[PDB]
Amino acid sequence: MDINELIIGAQSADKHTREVAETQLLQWCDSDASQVFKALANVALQHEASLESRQFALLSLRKLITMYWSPGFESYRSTSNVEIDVKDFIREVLLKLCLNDNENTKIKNGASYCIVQISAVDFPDQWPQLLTVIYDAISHQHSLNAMSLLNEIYDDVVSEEMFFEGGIGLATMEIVFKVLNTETSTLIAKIAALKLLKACLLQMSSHNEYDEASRKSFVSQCLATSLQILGQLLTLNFGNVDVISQLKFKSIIYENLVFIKNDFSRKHFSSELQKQFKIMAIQDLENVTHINAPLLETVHDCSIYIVEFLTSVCTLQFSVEEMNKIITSLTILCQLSSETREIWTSDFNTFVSKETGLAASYNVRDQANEFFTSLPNPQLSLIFKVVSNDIEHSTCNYSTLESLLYLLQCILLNDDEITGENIDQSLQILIKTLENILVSQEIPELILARAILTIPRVLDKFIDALPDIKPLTSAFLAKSLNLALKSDKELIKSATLIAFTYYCYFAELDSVLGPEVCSETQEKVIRIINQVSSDAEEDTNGALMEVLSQVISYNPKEPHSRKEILQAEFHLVFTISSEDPANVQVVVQSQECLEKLLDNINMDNYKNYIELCLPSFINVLDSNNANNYRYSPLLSLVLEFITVFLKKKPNDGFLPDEINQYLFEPLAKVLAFSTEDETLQLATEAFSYLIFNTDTRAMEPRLMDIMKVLERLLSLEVSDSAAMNVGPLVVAIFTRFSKEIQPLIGRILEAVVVRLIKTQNISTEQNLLSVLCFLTCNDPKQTVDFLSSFQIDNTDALTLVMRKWIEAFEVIRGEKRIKENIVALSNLFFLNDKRLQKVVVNGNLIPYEGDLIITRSMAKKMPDRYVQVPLYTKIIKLFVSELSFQSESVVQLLVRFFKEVASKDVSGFHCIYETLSDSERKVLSEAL
Amino acid sequence: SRSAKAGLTFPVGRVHRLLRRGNYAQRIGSGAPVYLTAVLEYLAAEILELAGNAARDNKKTRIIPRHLQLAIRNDDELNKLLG
Amino acid sequence: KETYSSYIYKVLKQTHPDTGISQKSMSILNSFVNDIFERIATEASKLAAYNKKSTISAREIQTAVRLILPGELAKHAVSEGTRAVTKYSS
Repeated sequence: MDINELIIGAQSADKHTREVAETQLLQWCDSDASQVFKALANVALQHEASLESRQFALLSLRKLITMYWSPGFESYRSTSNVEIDVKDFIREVLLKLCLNDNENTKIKNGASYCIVQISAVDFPDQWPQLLTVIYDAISHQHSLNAMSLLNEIYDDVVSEEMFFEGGIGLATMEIVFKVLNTETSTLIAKIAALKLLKACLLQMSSHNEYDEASRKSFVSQCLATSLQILGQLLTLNFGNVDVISQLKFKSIIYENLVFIKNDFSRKHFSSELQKQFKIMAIQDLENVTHINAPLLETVHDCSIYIVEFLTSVCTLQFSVEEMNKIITSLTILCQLSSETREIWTSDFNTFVSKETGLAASYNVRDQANEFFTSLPNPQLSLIFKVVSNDIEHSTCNYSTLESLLYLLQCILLNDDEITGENIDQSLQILIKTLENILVSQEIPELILARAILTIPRVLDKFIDALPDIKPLTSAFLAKSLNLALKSDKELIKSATLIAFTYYCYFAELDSVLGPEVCSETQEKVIRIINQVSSDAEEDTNGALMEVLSQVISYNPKEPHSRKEILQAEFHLVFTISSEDPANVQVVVQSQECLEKLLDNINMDNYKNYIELCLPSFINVLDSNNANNYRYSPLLSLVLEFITVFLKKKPNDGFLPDEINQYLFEPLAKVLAFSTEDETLQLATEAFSYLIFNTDTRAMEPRLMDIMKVLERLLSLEVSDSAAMNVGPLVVAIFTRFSKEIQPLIGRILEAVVVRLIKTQNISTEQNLLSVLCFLTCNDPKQTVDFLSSFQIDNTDALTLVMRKWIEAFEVIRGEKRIKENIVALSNLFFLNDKRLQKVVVNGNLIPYEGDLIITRSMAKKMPDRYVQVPLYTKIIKLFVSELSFQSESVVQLLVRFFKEVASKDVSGFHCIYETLSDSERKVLSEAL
Repeated sequence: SRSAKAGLTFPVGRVHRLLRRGNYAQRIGSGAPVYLTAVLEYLAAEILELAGNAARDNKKTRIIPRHLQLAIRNDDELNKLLG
Repeated sequence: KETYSSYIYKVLKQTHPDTGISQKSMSILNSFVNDIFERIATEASKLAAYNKKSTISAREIQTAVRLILPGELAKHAVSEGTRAVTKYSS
């Protein structure tokens, strides 16, 4: 017999035999899958075989099932399908292995996974007896692994009809309540039942019809009995027999009590029960922390749910004695483990990611934030007094001081305002304590980082009812920045930069610190960003841009601005962004920082910045030439910076000629040769601005080079996405070269019209309409003649283009483009061309009979239909709808259009007014 | 609720409140929550239809997660939208 | 109050009267609905901050639905929305 050789060959370490056995095995399956499946199932059932072979047999069946069992698995190879006779065999073998507690855990877990796969396909059509066998094992054989298996396949197999009406729901709760009421049941047996209780509660939480009287009542007795039982379980004590098991037991009880409290009506979990379990939860916090003499992880995993319950019943009044127990217990659960202290100290980028709120980990430190952030004001005020009091007494205990400062940070993050007369006394002592921490020379690293981060919260929360707040803000901000500078810890440097962001949230440092100190803090923050930007990584570079944005926002606009700082801000925008161009958050913020560095710029100042920056840009554009301008994340970045530099033009006329001399050729080469979609989109955007904003006299010799670029973009393998910005480029060329372009307008416009008709891309048609609306404003008559004479698919372009224009009007973006198109359509309306009267465009959408949702599968027999209306009629309705949504300027424009037209009834406006809807006339009456 | 008036089975009122308390804009137009609700309802109808079709392909009368993730992957348009 | 679980059942029964949906699958679906809502909502907010306007209306949402939803979803997701805003306000 062969399967033993394959099992040994496949299980062996050497790859050569592993593939031979696997390829031989798969080849055998492709011919007699039934025989291979039968063999693997006889190798897993045989106890005489070694555990390694038995485990591997179930390990192989795990994968072979997905490939040879049913088409329901995407991995089905369709070579052969195990005969139904063989299926009934292994499906029997798997249940025997899984439901037998005497089997090894690997065999029980190995077979359990196979049943999970099979049951999701074979139940109930091909495996009717699955649940009958599982419930037989639990009820009669008292199998523990049967409850573990039943939990895994519960949601997949038991439907609402099976659960409520089918008796599976009541059958399970009887099993659950029998186990929990049996005081002699082992913890592993009670834990299994409580996990299975969570499966039932999930079924009862939501179901297809709440109003069913039989379902509504059945839920009531189940929840009422659950809370009765869960109360009994929390009263039990097992000593130190097994703390890891007891902690899991408490975890599942509180997971169930946080579900019953949150995913059910207030009726089912009353306040008197909330008070009863609130007292138990606080006492479990004391018990859980005292048990902490993988124990710690289970202590922290259990504490997440105990605190998650307290967050739910946080509205209940906490006694002063109970607040002490919560703070004392959280001070021990919210302190950083030695493992996390090492992680943060060794790599400060992990500290910044967690502090910035971007780390994926969620632990007790985050559930304590959710608890303190949820408290109401009557309790939040009293908690602060407890936390503040503990700090002034724990100031000399560095073991707990960091934890307490975090609880204080969570309290001060609450949206409610802390009030009460005594808080004035506690606050002043708290402020002095924080100052001592900063001044302390021997303070540990992470306590100092937390004190730096908590101080902004204290000032923000008590911005009012705090004398001399401004001196404190200057005193604290200066002290925290100094600590960052004279320290070799990058964690403290990044802690101060994050703290600086919090300072700017509540305080206008320009008005608080003053013109001189504000510039000094800008210098200090810029120095700190340089120090940490050297080793910044991952989410740190995103944070540094956010901080740098704040620094840039405070640079003076008044004369005698610090030119040294501005050159340092420019250097940081490129340096931080150049480090990780692919980072999206840095890319967007880098442009924002660059834009606000150029919002108001003089000629002399602008020339200096382009002189410093442009030479780097030229090299990046030229460097990518050898790569055929493929999608380099750095190449995109500079093309986005060039656009910002070119878009934010200085006052006093056009851009300096140097830009035309140096950027024109690199950009032209990018557009001529590059094939990437993103590169062409950005390059065309930058090139369009270059032509638009540069002096015509200095660009005329380059007019020929533009056309080779333009003609290469109009029609080629260049997709519609790649030629997204060709609309503005054609507008820019037409605007600055209108006299020289007169011969070439016809062939340029013809290509644009064809592109507009074919493209379904919202952004491409919006841009390509920028050419038409520009031409219509320039000469509405001429545009129609070009469209009337030109034909696509043997029909006039006018009907096709105008219909595209009308549909595109509904999704145009930007006030500039909405004003432009409103003017363009208005010019067509005033023209009253006879050819424009024969075009018919889609009006209101005719709904089909009934209320059926028309999914795309129904498009064949329920296509969208529109009432055909004359174009001029749809133009007026479109403008009316624009005024309605809005409910010199867009509204101003549409209103003057309605006034001028009404004063003369041009183009039959009187007739259109008569056929408009009554609601439209009411809106139109705002102008009339 | 306003869902019946617009012909929807999703909460028009609660989507409006979600838009307001979300601090997305200073004001929300009356036609915004009705429009966004119909879009959410349509997508839930698309996913349920394709997921349901997968269930019936296996003669199942229940949309378990396997069917749900199998439908989105096979439908490219949903695959791009929802991965 | 809202999770969309109650309404996803209602939509399912119109599309498929005899088909049920599992709790873990409905939790997955609510992730989809909520995600696409917060992706259309933020895009509509950006277009509202853009367009130099302070209001989010049908125009902003339709532009948002067309930028986000790929292909036929955008063309159909818009038909539903428009026929609803048309049945509404009438």
